[PDB]
Amino acid sequence: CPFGEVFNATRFASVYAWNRKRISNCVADYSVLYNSASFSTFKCYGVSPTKLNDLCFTNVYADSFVIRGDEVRQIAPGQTGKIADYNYKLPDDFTGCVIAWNSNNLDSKVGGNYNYLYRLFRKSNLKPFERDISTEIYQAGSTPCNGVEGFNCYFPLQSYGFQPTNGVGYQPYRVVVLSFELL
Amino acid sequence: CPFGEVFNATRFASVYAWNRKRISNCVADYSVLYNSASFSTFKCYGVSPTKLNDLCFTNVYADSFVIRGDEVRQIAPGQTGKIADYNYKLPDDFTGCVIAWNSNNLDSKVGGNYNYLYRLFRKSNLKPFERDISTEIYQAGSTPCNGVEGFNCYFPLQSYGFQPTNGVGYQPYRVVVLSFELL
Amino acid sequence: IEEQAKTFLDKFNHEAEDLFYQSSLASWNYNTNITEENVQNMNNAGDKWSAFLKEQSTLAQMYPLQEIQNLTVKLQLQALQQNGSSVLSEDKSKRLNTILNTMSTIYSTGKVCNPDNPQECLLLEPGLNEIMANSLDYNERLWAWESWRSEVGKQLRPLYEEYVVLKNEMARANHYEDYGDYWRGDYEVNGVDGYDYSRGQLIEDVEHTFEEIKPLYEHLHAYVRAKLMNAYPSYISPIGCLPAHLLGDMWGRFWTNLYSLTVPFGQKPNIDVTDAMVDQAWDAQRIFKEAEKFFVSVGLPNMTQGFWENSMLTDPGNVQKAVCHPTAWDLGKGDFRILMCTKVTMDDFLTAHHEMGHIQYDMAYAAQPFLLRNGANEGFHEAVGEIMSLSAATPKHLKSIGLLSPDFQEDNETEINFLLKQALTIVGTLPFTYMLEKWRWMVFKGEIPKDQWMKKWWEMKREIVGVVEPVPHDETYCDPASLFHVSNDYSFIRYYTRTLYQFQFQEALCQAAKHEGPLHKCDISNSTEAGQKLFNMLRLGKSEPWTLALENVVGAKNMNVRPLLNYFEPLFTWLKDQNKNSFVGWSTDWSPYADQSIKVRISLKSALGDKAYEWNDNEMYLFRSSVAYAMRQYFLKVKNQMILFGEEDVRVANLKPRISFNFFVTAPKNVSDIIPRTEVEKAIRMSRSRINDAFRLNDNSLEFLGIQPTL
Amino acid sequence: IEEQAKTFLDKFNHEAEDLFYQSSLASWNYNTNITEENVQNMNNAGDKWSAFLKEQSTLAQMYPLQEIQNLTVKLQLQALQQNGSSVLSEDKSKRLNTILNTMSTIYSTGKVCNPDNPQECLLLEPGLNEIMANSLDYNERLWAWESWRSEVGKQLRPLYEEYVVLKNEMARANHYEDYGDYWRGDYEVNGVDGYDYSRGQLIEDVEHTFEEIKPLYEHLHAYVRAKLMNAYPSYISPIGCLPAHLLGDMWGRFWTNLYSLTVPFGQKPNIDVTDAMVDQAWDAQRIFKEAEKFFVSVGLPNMTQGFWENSMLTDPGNVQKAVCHPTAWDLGKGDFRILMCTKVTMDDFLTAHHEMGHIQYDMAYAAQPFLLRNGANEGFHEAVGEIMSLSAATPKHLKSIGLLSPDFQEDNETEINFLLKQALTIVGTLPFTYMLEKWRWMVFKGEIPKDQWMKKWWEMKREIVGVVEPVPHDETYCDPASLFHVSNDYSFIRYYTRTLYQFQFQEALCQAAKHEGPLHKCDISNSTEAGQKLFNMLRLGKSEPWTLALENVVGAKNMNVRPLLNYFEPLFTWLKDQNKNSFVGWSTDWSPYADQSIKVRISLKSALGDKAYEWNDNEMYLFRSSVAYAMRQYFLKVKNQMILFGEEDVRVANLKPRISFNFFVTAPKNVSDIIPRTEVEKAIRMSRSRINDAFRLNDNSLEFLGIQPTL
Repeated sequence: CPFGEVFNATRFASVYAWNRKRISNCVADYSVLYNSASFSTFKCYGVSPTKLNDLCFTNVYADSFVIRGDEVRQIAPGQTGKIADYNYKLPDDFTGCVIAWNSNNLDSKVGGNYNYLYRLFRKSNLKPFERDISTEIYQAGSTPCNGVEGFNCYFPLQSYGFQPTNGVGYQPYRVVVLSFELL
Repeated sequence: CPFGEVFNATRFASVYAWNRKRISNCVADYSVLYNSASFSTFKCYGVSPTKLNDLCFTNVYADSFVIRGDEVRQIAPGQTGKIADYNYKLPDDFTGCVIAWNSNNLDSKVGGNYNYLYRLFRKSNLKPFERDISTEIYQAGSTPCNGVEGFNCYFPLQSYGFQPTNGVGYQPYRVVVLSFELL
Repeated sequence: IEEQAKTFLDKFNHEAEDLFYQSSLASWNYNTNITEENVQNMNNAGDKWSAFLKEQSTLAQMYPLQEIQNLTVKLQLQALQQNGSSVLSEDKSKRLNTILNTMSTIYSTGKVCNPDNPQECLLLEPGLNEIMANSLDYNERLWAWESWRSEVGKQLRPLYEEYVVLKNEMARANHYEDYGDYWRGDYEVNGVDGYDYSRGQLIEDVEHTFEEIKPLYEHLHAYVRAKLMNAYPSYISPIGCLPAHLLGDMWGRFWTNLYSLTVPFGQKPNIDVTDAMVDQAWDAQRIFKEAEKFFVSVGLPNMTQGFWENSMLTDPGNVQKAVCHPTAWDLGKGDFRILMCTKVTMDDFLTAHHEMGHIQYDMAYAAQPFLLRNGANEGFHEAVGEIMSLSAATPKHLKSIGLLSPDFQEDNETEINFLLKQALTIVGTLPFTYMLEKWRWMVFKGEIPKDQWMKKWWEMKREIVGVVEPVPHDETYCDPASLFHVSNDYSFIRYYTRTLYQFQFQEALCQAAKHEGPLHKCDISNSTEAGQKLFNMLRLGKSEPWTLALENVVGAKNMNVRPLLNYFEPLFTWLKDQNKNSFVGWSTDWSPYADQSIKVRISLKSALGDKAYEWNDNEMYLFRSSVAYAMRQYFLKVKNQMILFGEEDVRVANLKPRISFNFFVTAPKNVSDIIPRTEVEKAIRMSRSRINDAFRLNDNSLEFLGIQPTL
Repeated sequence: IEEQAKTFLDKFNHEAEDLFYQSSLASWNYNTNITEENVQNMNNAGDKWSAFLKEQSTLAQMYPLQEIQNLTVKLQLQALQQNGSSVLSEDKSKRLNTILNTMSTIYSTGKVCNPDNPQECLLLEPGLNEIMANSLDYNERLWAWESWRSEVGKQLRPLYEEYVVLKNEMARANHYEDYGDYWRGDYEVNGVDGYDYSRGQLIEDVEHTFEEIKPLYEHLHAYVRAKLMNAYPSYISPIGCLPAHLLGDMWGRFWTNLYSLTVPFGQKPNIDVTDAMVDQAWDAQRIFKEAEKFFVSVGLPNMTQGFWENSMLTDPGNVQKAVCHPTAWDLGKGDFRILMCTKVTMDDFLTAHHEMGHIQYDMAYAAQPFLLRNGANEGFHEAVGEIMSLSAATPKHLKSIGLLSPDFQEDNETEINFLLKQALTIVGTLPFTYMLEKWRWMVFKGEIPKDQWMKKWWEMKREIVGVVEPVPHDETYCDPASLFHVSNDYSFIRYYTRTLYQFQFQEALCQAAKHEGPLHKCDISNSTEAGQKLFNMLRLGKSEPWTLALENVVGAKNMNVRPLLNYFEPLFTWLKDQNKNSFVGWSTDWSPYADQSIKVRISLKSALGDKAYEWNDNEMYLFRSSVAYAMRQYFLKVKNQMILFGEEDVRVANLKPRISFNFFVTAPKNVSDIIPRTEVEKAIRMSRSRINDAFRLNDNSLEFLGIQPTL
């Protein structure tokens, strides 16, 4: 309902932690969107194009984050990859639909941007619509590590690095998804 | 009477030929002159300073030419020199009086000025208030020359050459004399 | 276990990307604009990458290698577990580095100056190359060829003599037998069960594939000799070899500067579209656009849209210090650039294709892990680049793009011209490469002592290549160390395998595009099967054994030579006809100086009984000085001249155990002058008694063959 | 008749003014601002003046000279009727010019490089002067002193050997006996009846005035030797000469670089007003203003008011190519300028006075005819300039102008310091000048053949100056041609007469100003009689015989030496006291190498009867090579080393008619190393039979003095 604003902000969140925004009691018809000039990906499965003009105003949410270009394939249901079992998980049935767009001028300082992180290591895959923020040393193998971070144990959060001269697949992209449900 | 103008002209004559200007029927008292800022030499013998306010308006003349700095000594009566027997002659008794002043900005082109000449060779000294303009080859010694100008015979008119960097004694000077007589 | 190696690689792959990116950006920023702060901004970034790589190398040793079964991580760890030169002591590394630096500077800044006017000295690149590649004067070329070696090569002998030893130690500390067996470690694979290759097999493959090129090289040699017998009369025999200083440069690597003396039809100029590139107003951009269009035609992708603005295609307007050597840069993270100063000639028109080949190869394996982004081996990256420039400069393609009017026709004389101009550069450099690498291997392994280097060198030169030296070089010179690759410690075998891979690829691709004529008119434009065959091999990289990647294109397992012979047939059937009268081959006994020499034979026991001294080299010194004195005296007392001969104007050859050798004399400071045999005979007839008394020999122990004693 | 000569001069005087003015303006405009159009604007103007002068010279010969009685026109015509070098043939002039140019360039751009690292060569001005004037290492100085001669001097021998002859011809075609008698033609006058001077009298005056300086030079020499015996121990004997490479520069012209080793009181610094010239904020203008005020004080005119803006007193702000060597320019037509880049030190404070002296001299004779505006002879122009800088740097005058606080007092130790620092530069250069000019005269006239130059040179060096060489130089070197004045064809006698005229003028002027103390504290400021005495001589020029112009100041007719000795008395009475123990003088038999040498004596007839060959230099070559071989064999078979001796590591000295000489040995490429006598004795004991057999001598004809045969 103020989503016309959420597409217009100053900074997003990382992938290991995102924003949960509720929307309710409104009138939105979803025609001013889906038809613009700054879009690049509008992938929807549960509702057809121009079919989201029915009973919809029941417990809708928004969530926004940033990834790099050659990763948007991992978001869609199925399609196992790197960040599909460790940072964000999305089941097969209940997907509202996905939207994403390039943002290289809002980010990518010439020197290098390190305001974004993402998880790399975990003991098991994430369950649908889960989250985690804990930061503990990763016990790889069979040996007790405690803070040492020397060998067989390291920190699981790493930075991206964004420069203005990278390729089309290494530039930052912002993404938001929708969640359409029924009472 | 217009001498206040003759001191203010565009070009003078050389030494082997000068201008003869008559002045008559006037009122001039000779006080505005003799007292200025651009003078350098005011040498008078026949009439004392501020003594030329008597019967004077009888056959007065002017004559103007240019020489170099270290030659004004030859103008005064007596004082034999180079241009005192060949270009200009001035007797001892009848001298009105002499005036001269520097002029380096009105002349002395940076490249070199050759608009002035003077005689060098002649068979005898000039008589008082004489003149000559003839240009014939000079028979030095005993041998007949005719136009050849090869040896023992040469042209008697030479150029000066005036540059803006010469010394105080090699810069051009303008000169005019007066002739005071009685009827 | 494998999980640990997988995670370790997962971390290394994420650090190396950024570290390498910054390291490369520094060097690009320096090379594009030379200043005095860029070098300091680049050196520290390079040192950081070096330090990180060494640390991770020494860390990765905690994993035993023989437990891994995934071939990919096996190859990655094998490429990371290497040790390098950081295995010797510390002071040994210091000594090695000092030796290498000294050799590099000695090669870079050496000088030779004229004996006539000793105040003018010349360097190697500006001026000596000019004298050697432009002149037509026998004596000047001889002076230039001799002085470079005599003044610079000697300085490099006692350094090389240590370099060898040290490198051998550094190799034997790594489970290799010597350094040559360390250099042959790229054409090696293990455990593919049908695709193996050992280190000792490369030698036999090289020696067995070389022996089929000799029938063509012999005909080319005979033709070039018969054509040189006209530009230097009375200096070349019709059954001997070629003197080493008449080839076209300081060493004879390429023969491509003899073309002006060897055109088969000098009244038929070859194709050169240069005025058509200035009457049609072609600027820099259009060339690269046409190159991109050609690459698109075969079924390969476009450019990256970041390649058009970030690159630097033409020389800066202001006179700006920026080295210009046309290169292709792969910075990383999907960034590709080109660096050159594009003039407007057909030369740069071909160089553009040759350089864009590298970029099109680099854009293909960018989906592999970090450590596996190279070529299959040393020969692929340049062959793939050159098969494009080969197929871009044909008359058909040149007339189709619009640079040649359709009125142009083809005459076979121009065909022969082109084929010979290509042969003089392709075939002329195989014997030299083979000989040099063979000599280096045999020296490194130990089959040649430290006192037979410059003898085996000049025997292998006459036996294989067919080239003789003009002046005898004793065991103090060092000829193979006056080349850029030998003194700067580089490998030399890739230049031999690339030339075979090139023609193999060309013949394999010209069969998918349905060619019908000769192999040198072929073209791969407007194709879609050739492009797919090539892209099915570009995308592999080092993640597969090279002997399998070679089969995905041709359909064989080893390098072959017959495709190179099918390319040069119409020249073979013409050389075989032109060489009907001349003698095909050469004899290894002639010499450019073996007709003014005298032979000396000494017998010691017969004269001195059981008191004869032993004949070391000090006696050779005494003999040379005695002959010099004799020459001095003869000239003074007959010709009434005063010439100052010395002990270095007497040249000696062919020393043997029963003391017997040849010698000859030379003017004081003019190497191209020789005192004839008759004057030396007269000068030795006059002072023989003193030469005999100096040694205690009696006219029957010391024999000059040809001078009969009469008094 | 005289009228014709008078009118001819009246025309020449009017043309030469303008032609010379333009010629000089061109050169000023070039020197002030270096470009590539100024040289072309100047060369043609110079060529015009040269051509006009030659034409008028060849025209002025139409007047017989012996009819003229007016001395002035006689001198003018004599100075114009000269002929110069335009008397030989044409090709002879071409040959002479080529020889002169070749010698000039050979001197300008010669190089020597280190035997250790042969890739670094040094020139003469930057670097060799530095090594010679800064070092304190015996071996480096020996290397530098030997290599310059051994590499450059030799190239100049066969050119000089022709130069001499050609110049002699050019002199004898002009009614002179040789070239020296042509150079002595300035101190010559005729027909004044009481003021005559011939060409042969200068030689006797020089030789008779030199012999009164020896008692002071000997004491200075002995003191300098006794002080050098501390900085180079065990290299200088206390009764010998001084080795030639320890003096202070490449030749030993000035001794002024030994001062740091020879201060009498090293804890008492001398007067240097430099910080007072930066704490008082003195810029360029104030120095020249003070100089002008000093010159005004004595009764001499002001400056010209065109001198202040036209001149160029300080270096241009922009980095502008403009050579800066402080000079004074007399352009002509009442124009005078100065050229220098004035820093702020006392050095430039004195240079300003020295340069303004020339301008004050030039402003004095500007009323003479054109051809007579020079000095009286070669010695006046610099002496008049230097007697000012001598009297401007005293403590009295320095304290009166305001640069030294009145609290400053005088101690006699500072007096001795100053006097010795002046003596080391004034007296140290008289023997060298005398010796060099004497040698050149004797070579030019013919009293020395072409095979005794470098023997008489090194005998006159020990006999007069007192300096010995460290290495024997045979008849192939050329030592006197490695100096700027000998190879560039300049005269050298003026540097001897100027030093006497200077002190004569000083003592003559310090008597009119009523001085009372020692002569080296004198001052001529605030005077009016000295100024008038000097101006009564400046205004003459060349219009009078120099021997009369000298009398208008001093009151004598010839150059004298006693004023120079009265200046140096308080140093004489101190050196005579300090040299009480040491030996005053030197002996001409010592040598720095005559204790490791061996003497050889040969007797031919006694051995060979009436068959003995003659002993030319080829036999010397053979002997040297034989000794080198013996040394090689000894080292190899005893010390187990491999050193390569040669025939140029054996040095030979003192050749005599009954064959007998000395020799010694030297390491291969290290001139400062010497194989001791004992090792050479051992090496010759071992191989004597072969050296004997090589010559047919029998141990009684070939004697090494000191080695007794036992077997």
